[PDB]
Amino acid sequence: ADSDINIKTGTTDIGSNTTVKTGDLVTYDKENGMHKKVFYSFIDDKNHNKKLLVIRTKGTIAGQYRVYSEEGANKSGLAWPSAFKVQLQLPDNEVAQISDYYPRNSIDTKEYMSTLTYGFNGNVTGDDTGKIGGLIGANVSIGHTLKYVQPDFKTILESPTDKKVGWKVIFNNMVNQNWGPYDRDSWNPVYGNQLFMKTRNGSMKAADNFLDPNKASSLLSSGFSPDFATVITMDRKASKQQTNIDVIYERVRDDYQLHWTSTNWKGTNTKDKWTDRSSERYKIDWEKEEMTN
Amino acid sequence: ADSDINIKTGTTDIGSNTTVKTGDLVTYDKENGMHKKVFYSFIDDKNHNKKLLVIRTKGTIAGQYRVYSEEGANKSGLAWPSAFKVQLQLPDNEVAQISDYYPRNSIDTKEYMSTLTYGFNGNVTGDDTGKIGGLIGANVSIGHTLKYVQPDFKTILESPTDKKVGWKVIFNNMVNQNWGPYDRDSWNPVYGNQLFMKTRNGSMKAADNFLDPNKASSLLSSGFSPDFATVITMDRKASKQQTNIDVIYERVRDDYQLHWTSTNWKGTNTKDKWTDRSSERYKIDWEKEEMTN
Amino acid sequence: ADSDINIKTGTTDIGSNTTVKTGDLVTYDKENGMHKKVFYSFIDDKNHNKKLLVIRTKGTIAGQYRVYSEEGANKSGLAWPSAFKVQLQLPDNEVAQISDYYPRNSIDTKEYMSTLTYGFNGNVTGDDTGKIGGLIGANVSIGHTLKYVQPDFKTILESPTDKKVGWKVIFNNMVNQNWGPYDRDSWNPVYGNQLFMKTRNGSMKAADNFLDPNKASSLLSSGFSPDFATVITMDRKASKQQTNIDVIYERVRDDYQLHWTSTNWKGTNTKDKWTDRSSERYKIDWEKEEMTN
Amino acid sequence: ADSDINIKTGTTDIGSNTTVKTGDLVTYDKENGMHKKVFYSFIDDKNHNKKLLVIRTKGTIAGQYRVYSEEGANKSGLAWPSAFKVQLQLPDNEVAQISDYYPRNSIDTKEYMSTLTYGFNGNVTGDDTGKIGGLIGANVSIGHTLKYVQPDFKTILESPTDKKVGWKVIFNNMVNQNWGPYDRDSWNPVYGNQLFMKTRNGSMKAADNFLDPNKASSLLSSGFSPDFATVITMDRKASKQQTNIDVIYERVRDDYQLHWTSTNWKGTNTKDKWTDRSSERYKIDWEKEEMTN
Amino acid sequence: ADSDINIKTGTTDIGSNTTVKTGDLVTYDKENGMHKKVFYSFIDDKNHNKKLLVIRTKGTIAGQYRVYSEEGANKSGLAWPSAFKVQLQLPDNEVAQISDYYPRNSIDTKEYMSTLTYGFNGNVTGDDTGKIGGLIGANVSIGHTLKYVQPDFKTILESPTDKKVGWKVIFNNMVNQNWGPYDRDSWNPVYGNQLFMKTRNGSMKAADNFLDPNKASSLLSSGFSPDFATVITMDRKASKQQTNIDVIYERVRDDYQLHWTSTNWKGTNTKDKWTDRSSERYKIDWEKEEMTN
Amino acid sequence: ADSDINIKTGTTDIGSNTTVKTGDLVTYDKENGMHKKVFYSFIDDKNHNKKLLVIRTKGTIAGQYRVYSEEGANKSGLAWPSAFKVQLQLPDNEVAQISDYYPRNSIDTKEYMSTLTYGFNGNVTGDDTGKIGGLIGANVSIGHTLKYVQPDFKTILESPTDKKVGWKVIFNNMVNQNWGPYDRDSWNPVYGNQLFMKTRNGSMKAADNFLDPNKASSLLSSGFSPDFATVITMDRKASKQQTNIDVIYERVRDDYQLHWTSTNWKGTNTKDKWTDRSSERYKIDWEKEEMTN
Repeated sequence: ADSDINIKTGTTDIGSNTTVKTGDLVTYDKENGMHKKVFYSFIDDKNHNKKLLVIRTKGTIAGQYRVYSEEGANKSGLAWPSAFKVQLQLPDNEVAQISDYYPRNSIDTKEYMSTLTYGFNGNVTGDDTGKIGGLIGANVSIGHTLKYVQPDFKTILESPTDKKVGWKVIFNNMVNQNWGPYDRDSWNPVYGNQLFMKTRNGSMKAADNFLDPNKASSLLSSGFSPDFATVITMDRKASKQQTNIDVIYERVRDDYQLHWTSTNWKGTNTKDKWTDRSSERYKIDWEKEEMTN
Repeated sequence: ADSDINIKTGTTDIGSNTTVKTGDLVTYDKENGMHKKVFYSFIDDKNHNKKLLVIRTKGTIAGQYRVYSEEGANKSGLAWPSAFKVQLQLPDNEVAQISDYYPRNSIDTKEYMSTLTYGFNGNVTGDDTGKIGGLIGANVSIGHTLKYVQPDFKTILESPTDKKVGWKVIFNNMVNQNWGPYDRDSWNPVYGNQLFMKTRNGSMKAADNFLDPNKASSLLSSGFSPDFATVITMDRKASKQQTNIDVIYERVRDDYQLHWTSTNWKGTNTKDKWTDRSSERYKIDWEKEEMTN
Repeated sequence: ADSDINIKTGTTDIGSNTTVKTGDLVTYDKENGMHKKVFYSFIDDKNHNKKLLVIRTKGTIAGQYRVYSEEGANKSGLAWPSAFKVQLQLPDNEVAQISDYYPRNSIDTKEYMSTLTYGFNGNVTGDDTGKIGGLIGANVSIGHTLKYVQPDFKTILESPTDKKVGWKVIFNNMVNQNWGPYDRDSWNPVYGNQLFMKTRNGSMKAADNFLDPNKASSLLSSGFSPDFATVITMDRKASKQQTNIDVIYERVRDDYQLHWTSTNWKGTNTKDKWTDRSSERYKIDWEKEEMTN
Repeated sequence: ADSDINIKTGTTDIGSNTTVKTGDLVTYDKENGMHKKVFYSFIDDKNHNKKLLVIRTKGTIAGQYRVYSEEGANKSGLAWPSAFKVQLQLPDNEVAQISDYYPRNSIDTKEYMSTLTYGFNGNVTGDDTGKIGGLIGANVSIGHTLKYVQPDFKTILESPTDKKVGWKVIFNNMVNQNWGPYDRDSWNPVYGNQLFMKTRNGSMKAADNFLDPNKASSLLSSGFSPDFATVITMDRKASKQQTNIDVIYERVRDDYQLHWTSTNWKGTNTKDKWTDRSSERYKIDWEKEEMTN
Repeated sequence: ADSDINIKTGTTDIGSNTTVKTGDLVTYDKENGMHKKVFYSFIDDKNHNKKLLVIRTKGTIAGQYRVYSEEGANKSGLAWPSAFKVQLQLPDNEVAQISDYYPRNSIDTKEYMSTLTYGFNGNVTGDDTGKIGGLIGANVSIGHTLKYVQPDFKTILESPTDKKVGWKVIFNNMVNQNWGPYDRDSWNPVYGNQLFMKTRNGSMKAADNFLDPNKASSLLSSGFSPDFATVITMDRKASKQQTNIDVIYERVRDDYQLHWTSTNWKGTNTKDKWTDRSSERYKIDWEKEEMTN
Repeated sequence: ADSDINIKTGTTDIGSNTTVKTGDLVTYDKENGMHKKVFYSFIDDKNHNKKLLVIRTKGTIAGQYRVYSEEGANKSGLAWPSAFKVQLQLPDNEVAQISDYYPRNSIDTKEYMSTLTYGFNGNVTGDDTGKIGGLIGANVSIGHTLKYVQPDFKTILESPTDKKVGWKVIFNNMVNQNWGPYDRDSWNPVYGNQLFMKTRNGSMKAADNFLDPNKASSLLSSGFSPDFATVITMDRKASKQQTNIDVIYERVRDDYQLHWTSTNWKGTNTKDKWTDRSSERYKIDWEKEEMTN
């Protein structure tokens, strides 16, 4: 921080004595079940070498955990979101550039623990027949414990360039009714993948043996709300002070199938089966300081 | 955050140098046992591209955990709230838009722990008949541990559109007299669903074998108090500057019955049996910055 | 919060540029032993659609944990507070309404954790008689643990309407000399209810076998100090700008009885045996902005 | 802190009453997959003995975890980033100097605990044939437990001079499907280095037996975002008030190979196989207070 | 703190309404590998009975974990820093005094826990030959646990006088590949001191058997960054208003040697084998409020 | 705090609208090796009934842990500091009074936990001879664990009067090379008091058998830095507005002795062997608002 380098907190930050122009752009894609809101801020700090535009991509992409297919009482399929993505793209001819973005990738951590135990014991026996016994034991042990946290979804900043940045919130793993956790590659030779299986044996049909969405992660059904920030810089001396930018919301869905093997239920998951892409273009006016679509 | 992208804190926030007009709208629905309070705020920031209204839905939806039925003394019923809902929606002809909302859906986590243990042990035996023995063992162990938090109720942001937004606080699970936790699906081959039974074999009238609401979640009896926020945006040049909005407060009750099977008590639970809905329309005047009902 | 929906912090709060009139109204009810203190605040924010009065009920209701009955060294009774309550109530004809209140009910949480461990071991044996033995073991064990916090008393907001609000802080459970906990329903075949029992087989007067109040929850003896907030609203156009409001402080006392079964002690707790109520009426002058009793 | 030595907080900090000139310089190296962004701030505090330039190197270095060699289904290679580096350097002919930098090296800690237990036991035995027996044992044990945190990558400030400074984020160790963690020096006589192996003996093309990047540290694939600060001082009376500074962003890649040994997979890791390096020259103007490239 | 004694926070601090004069003095000692930076602040508070100078000694003392010697393939030595020191010294004929300094020595702490547990157990036995067994055991257990943190290095304020102050960051102990930790006095009869030994009986030469510095504390290689503050006071009517102060940066290196005994490796550590001292004199001018070297 | 009693924070604090006169008086007692610094603050708040003097006693009392006597090579003594002290004394004829002081004594706590666990198990046996066995065991276990934190030294406010106040920082207990902790009273019949015993039975001079101070509490060698506050009040109309005050710094030193019993070392410690007193008188002028020595 600024204090770590003996500087007055806030001395190097942008934005002081600047009239900031902000705005809201809301769109709803019915075909793709996506509420998309862009919140923009134009900062023209005369003491800074470039103009800035901070774009915040928010709103919410519905989960859409659905039993889309049912081939009889013995086979049924479920579509579930395995990934949520938001991307911003400036055409390559553009002179404006992506400068900063938030959040970024974090270094994970784990907790390590080692234990060395060693004891001794002595036992003295005997009985009514005047017998007498003994026992002198010894022992050593070495335990290793590893501890770490596992979010249900991971938020990853995808490698940016000066014209493109994007985030993806991917399915990590989940606890199905206290067991598991199970993930996209979970496999049991008997039950197959058990991610969204309600019961392992059941006289019910297939469409009725999928996990209750109220019992799974809330992003799977209700949805995920993005809240990412991208900073775009523009040179004051540039000849074109109008910039096009495409923002793309996206949902990647997997295909989880259940089926009766006559004795038990078997589940299978096909990765990245479908992709719902909601794309849109906005125009940035650096002179009037307003974004439109 | 704004500091993460090297910008002076609060620079991109809306509302500075704006006269804000607020108001309280209170209504009590005696039939539905719902105290409804709407707290609004009109913010016309001239540096923002839109007029804004922040609506905070608060108040209290009574729980109403009650023994409604009494079938002699072998059977009885208990009506309890499995869900609390608050939804806001603009008629599809309206020009105003749902822009933001809070709270949103959270990504859950779990703590993982892998343990690998291995040890050795020697034993030296003997007795008065000069006997001698020995023992040399070796062992291995591989433990796993999953640890997570389980709230009594979950607060979920339902998939929003530019015209509709809602929240659902649903029952998750609950500890009954230091045992469980039980949920709406708990089944005991012999006892059935034990969610609200006081005693398994206790000899009483059915209507007295239900848990004391004082021992269950306080939301079941006294109720839940909403505190949700919606942000609606409006174009300064839209033709009609009046807007209608419907707000609904709901309570979904379940039917938990207790019956004697000569030997013990058998609990049963039937989902979403009854729905209490309290709907109301408010008028938004963007010109006078007022809200009424 | 405001910041979550991109608005300058505090933009939405009431009370800005308003001269607030405050006051204290203290009363001590000697019979019921309740020091009652009302702290009021009138806020007439002109940018708000209604006048506000924030009433804070404080002071302290004495516990009154007392051994009232003494029937010789055989039996004895103990009156202890099982509940403390504070209610506010507007006559039905008043046009002012209860708008908000604090604290409210919170969702409780618990910690769940499953464990799956499995090991293997081999043991070689032998002795002076040249004998040889062996052993190959294997094992598995599935554990589950549940962790949660338990307050000695619970503060519950009772279902509000627009004319009345109230709270009750009720006895939950409590530890007695390192063991238990014990609640109003704890029952043992030998001893009955050991809630306030000093010893199981001590040979004293029944009146000396009750727990030292210094070793029990201090709310039981010294008392509870309420600190609740109720905000009432009033129309600026209303005809009568005068409001009557009743405030009730009450203690619910239980009856704990100890008697000697010749070999040991026996505990018996009779619920809600007694009820102390202290009602007082205040007058609210919305024009002069003052409250009197 | 200033407070610990009885001085008003922030009294000794630089940056007050100075008009600070800031700026961003963005470059994207397509070939190296590195988004580089330099954010600078000139601080000319007249009450400080030198002019200051704070340089924050940010942006992001793509991870590039890649299956580079697919020499059949018996052998394959993976390229992963073992280190990410950012270095700044003033040509030895410069009069300006590196005064400070952030972050720095921290002192690691470790939890230590000792356990000393000892107990006794008695045992009475017998049977139907009137027999009796006994057993009196005792026992002692000493346990030792060491606990510490291990990040996936370590951030290290490399030994600075007044002309060069740099940071390197190196791969520490990592968990592979609940086990390990493994590192660049891991070895199992049977499997070799299992850092990135999906299955120990899975019948697939070698190029399909590598850990899924979504299951590995996100820095490996998506990349790392530097956020380092270095402050350069400059004397107002210096002859040349123009300074050159070279900035190096780099990625060192290791070579991980999976080869099938007719019964199982064997992993091999070759350190520092490749080095990607993007170097740039920036020109500092202490008089006009701007930086260009 | 001020508030603990009913005084307005900050009322007692120095430095208000003072124009503070600060400066940077950077020096790089090439032969000793020390980046030395002094950050000074003159504070002339007219309400304080003295003129103060706060000197902040920062920079970085390179670690220099180097194998300096090699006597063939079975003998080699590694130099490593066991202590890092910073000292300030005013010649005794001077009238300025060391008034305060920070950091200082902290009182350590340790967590202790006792445990008393006891149980009973009964076992019924029998077989097909109608036999009947029995067993009634008992047991007691006394346990003790000690928990505390062990930093790799310790920061100690050396006993100061009014003309001298100094700190020493000294090596405590370190974890070598999950085992240990080992300190400068660790002694194993077969392996000697295993502090930086890579393998116990590897096949390489001596210079190839030392621990990778990337797997050791980063202070050993990259070095330590000092951040210590000294406060010096001067009387305004002292005749001599010039002061010379010497500041010394120091590194104490130990000698760790490895030797192959043809059966295994054996380590050795000789303490304080070398001392790298870097001194410098600065002239403090209290009249001009300037510091130079 | 103020907010608990509905009063604006800081409303009842002293210091408002006052010009505070501060100062430093540094002394270095060479013989007792004590760096003494007195930081004063005169606060004449006109709305407060008395003038105020806040004396802060800082500086450092050297530890001086050293081998004072080598009585051969099997007899040696060690002088270590058992207590550090700071006292302030107003002569009895003074009218000024000691009003407040900081820090004060705090109530300690400890964690307690009662465990109750029982189980049941059955085992079926057999063999090749067709023989069958059985086993049905049951158990119970009551555990009790106590846990608390214990500092190496306790800082204690000695009982003050209106004319004197003091603090004593006394040695509590300490971990010696991972075992212990030992205190001034530790007694083992085989080795006596093992507090500073390096080895239990090594072959060196006794003086080479004391714990490395680098491995013991830093307070013992480098010293303790006091930071105690004393608030002195004075009537504005007191006859003489001058005041004398004595300030004493102390170090009590114990005697730790080691003697070889030709099998093992035996340690022994005699309490409060020496006392080092460093006293000083200061004059307080309430008219001029300055303090001298």
